[PDB]
Amino acid sequence: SGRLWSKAIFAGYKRGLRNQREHTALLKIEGVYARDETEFYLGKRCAYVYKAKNNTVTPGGKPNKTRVIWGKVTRAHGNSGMVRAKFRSNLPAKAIGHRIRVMLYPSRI
Amino acid sequence: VFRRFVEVGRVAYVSFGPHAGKLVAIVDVIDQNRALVDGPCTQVRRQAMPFKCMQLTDFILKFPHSAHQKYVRQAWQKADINTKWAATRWAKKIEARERKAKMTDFDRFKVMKAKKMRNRIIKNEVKKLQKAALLKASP
Amino acid sequence: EVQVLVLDGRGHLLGRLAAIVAKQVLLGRKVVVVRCEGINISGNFYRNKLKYLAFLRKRMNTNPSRGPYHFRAPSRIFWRTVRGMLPHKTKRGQAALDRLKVFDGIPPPYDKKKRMVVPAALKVVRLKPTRKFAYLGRLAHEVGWKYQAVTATLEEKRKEKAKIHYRKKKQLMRLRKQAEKNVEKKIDKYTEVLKTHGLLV
Amino acid sequence: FLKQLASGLLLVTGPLVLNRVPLRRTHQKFVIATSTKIDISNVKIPKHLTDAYFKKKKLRKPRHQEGEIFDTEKEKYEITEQRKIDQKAVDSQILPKIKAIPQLQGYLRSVFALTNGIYPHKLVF
Amino acid sequence: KTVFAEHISDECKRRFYKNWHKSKKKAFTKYCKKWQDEDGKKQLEKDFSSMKKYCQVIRVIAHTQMRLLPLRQKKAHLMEIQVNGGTVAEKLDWARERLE
Amino acid sequence: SHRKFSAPRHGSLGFLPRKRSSRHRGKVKSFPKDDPSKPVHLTAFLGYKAG
RNA sequence: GCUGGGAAGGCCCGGCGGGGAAGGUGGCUCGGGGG
RNA sequence: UGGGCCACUUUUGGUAAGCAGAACUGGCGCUGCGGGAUGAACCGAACGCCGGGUUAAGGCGCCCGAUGCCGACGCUCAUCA
RNA sequence: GGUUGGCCUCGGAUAGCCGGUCCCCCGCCGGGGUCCGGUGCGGAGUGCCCUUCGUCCUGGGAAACGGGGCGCGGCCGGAGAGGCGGCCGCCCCCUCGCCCGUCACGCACCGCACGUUCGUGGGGAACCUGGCGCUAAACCAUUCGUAGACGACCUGCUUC
Ligand SMILES: [Mg+2]
Ligand SMILES: [Mg+2]
Ligand SMILES: [Mg+2]
Ligand SMILES: [Mg+2]
Ligand SMILES: [Mg+2]
Ligand SMILES: [Mg+2]
Ligand SMILES: [Mg+2]
Ligand SMILES: [Mg+2]
Ligand SMILES: [Mg+2]
Ligand SMILES: [Mg+2]
Ligand SMILES: [Mg+2]
Repeated sequence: SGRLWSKAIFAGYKRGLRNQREHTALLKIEGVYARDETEFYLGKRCAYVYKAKNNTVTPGGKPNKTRVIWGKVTRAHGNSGMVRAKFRSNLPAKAIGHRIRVMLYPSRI
Repeated sequence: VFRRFVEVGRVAYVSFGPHAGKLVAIVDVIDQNRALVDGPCTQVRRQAMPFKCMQLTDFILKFPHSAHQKYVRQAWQKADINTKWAATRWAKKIEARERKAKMTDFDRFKVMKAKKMRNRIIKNEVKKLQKAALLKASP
Repeated sequence: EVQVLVLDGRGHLLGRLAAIVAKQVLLGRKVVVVRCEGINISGNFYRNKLKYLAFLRKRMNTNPSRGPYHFRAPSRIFWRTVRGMLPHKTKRGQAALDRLKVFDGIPPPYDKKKRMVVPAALKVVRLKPTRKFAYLGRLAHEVGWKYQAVTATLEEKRKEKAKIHYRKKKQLMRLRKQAEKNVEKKIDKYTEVLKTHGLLV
Repeated sequence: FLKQLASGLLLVTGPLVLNRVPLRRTHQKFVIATSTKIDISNVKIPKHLTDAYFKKKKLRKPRHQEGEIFDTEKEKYEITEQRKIDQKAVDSQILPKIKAIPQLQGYLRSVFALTNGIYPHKLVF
Repeated sequence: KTVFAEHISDECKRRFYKNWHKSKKKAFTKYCKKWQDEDGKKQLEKDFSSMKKYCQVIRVIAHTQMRLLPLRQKKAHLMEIQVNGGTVAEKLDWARERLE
Repeated sequence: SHRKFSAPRHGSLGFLPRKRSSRHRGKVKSFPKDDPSKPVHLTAFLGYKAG
């Protein structure tokens, strides 16, 4: 009946210039462009939802081609509204520039 | 072309910084970048303030430069800057932004319903006016 | 965002607009830049023309047909500037470069759309008013671009239709205000709700 | 929202006649508390509305061990007549207070959603 | 937009074939039928009007007459010859008169 | 080191590549610039080199 | 908590005063204006 | 092992040298890592396999992590900046 | 495999802008000059539009010169990449859909994820069901010699 999640972009991995720590990812939440605004989203569950070829079991539904890698926002990155996120498996590099959903689930408001 | 000038007595609106949202009076001018400023009736004690954070209003008070805060306050209250400011379209635009930002979820719902009905009646009258304007027949 | 971001190149600085655009297309956004002949470059026209002529001199001595390709249209000049800010030799950079479309003038898909503006790249705010600048359209025309005249005529014809559309828009807005005065007794109930909550002062 | 239960789960009923939510449990970590409230003092929540009351009841394979004949019977959860009684008992004194404040029932009928321009960190709930 | 005339000669039609010997010579047989029916005639009039309104330069497709030459080749040579000197309306009327 | 005596280059680089023409007819590639003042006329023709 | 037992500052038309001026108020003079 | 080489500083021959020869300490050789785009020696720091936090030197338009600060004050127009 | 409402458009200035309005000129609309407003842009992209629980009794308002047809037919505009819009005529439906209320009901699946859209998505083979339509070339082989290392290229081959 409605979107119920914030739109985020998988910008890349936490990195130096020549080293890459793939275990954590940097996300760009839409409409969040200052560090002081990221406090709302800390600890919120985030999901990388993608499609594949083979059907997989869906909780509370028929099997379909939707898969998900779960995660959560850990802290703020930089001054411009970036956030860091840890997913249960490191995000694939093909998702860079694609959609991550920030779920509002563990709310504190 | 210019209508508002930095001058002694000119009332300015602080747009950002520690005193954002408040009115002040320019008491003196220093070094082209700052000004001795003072809001005695708006809770801004006398202090330096850059011109970059000021937005000049249309009010000008009458007091000599670097007069004491007492005389700045007397001019402010005699001119009733607080009431005159609140009656401007500038202040009412500021107030509307504030009460829109603090709108709750229920208030957003009621605004959605009121605007839904308001737009439907207006655009119905617009279509009615369009047909009346289209009913022209004269060579 | 998810939609196509259409930008008007007029009054924008070449490298400041290109830096914003390059970051946007790396973040998975489709970006269209129109009217690339209105883009400005800081510095007087002569020293910017010298910069392009030095670019023209760079060519492969052995086989210039292999060497650097010097694109003369302002849209292709801007496109090459964005490519200089992208990692175009990787698959990620090539995908980002494919999300960018550049045009001279405003072609029919986008001449009927609203066009955004990037203030952090506008000449009016980024450049001191006493400094000099060059037009990308004039610079391109004098290094080989052949379509300055035809794009000028097509832009004038487009602006005539846009003026007609704007006059109808004003007429509809005037009729909107007249209607809003007519239905006033039955609108003030919902108007006061809007005024209370900060919409419609 | 009505009360917190002994397990910390919230007991809620957005009245069943408004949005089809019965007397139900929910976790406070997974709800958003808005700033709009109805005075539900001097209402009487029945005493037996506890965690044991709301805990799921099910029973599979007591005497069945090897699965060759399907145990797909009883699967449909059935609303108890007692649950219908408690639903009417609470709704009979929650609804008259919802109707008291204008267009609150319509607010409870609608669902919450995110529009492409609105952002939760900027919203006041 | 390109508009071809009715009654295109055989030597011109050979240009459209790599093997005129084996072909059924079907080139432009359905196009020439729109010079006679009413719907096709209206479409041709629209194409000429659109050329008047939106085109800046027009050309005529002309072919040589192989049969008058002493050469072995019978396949004619087609080329576009630009029409200069006037308005687009004037050069379209001039070219329309010269068809066939 | 420099070549001992100057000599002009053999051939013209303006006619490269020296490949077989992709066409047999020979195409115009540039018609005379059109002016509306003149009467309507044709700008080209096709002939055959008899001898 | 300390400090110059902070420095400034606010209110008490601060009151009896004294002195100094200028980025000179009023007035006065001159030169330009609005009924 | 008994071919060394480099840097700050002192220092001899030489016009000088990425030259030749000394003193002192450190390094490279034997050494990976962050930075200097790149680089035996410079700057930071030395290393078991990892998670979290924080830094150094260095940076924070885009490539490319980080200023998308309503940063402060000036200086500067270059037709080889 | 992505995605999870739309914005259908003045030109522009920046030591200035925007809107509205009476007189003059240009074939009943635009351009000027007065005059009146607004300008930290409120005729505001910090904006606007749409807004999804569904139905049943049931009142009041909005409307009622209204709303919906992958229903027909005609016309108009758009060429810069028109791939898009708009206006009529006929026919059939409901007086419903929009706001505030009355009234109860729907699996209320017993706290839990990938839910919610674009979407009747793109692509490729195959099957059935109806209607309207079409019956061709390219290459080799042969020939030419305006061509040529070989490929390639220029040509001819039951009609007047
Ligand atoms: Mg010489
Ligand atoms: Mg040495
Ligand atoms: Mg060794
Ligand atoms: Mg050692
Ligand atoms: Mg080391
Ligand atoms: Mg390194
Ligand atoms: Mg270097
Ligand atoms: Mg670590
Ligand atoms: Mg760097
Ligand atoms: Mg970055
Ligand atoms: Mg120099």
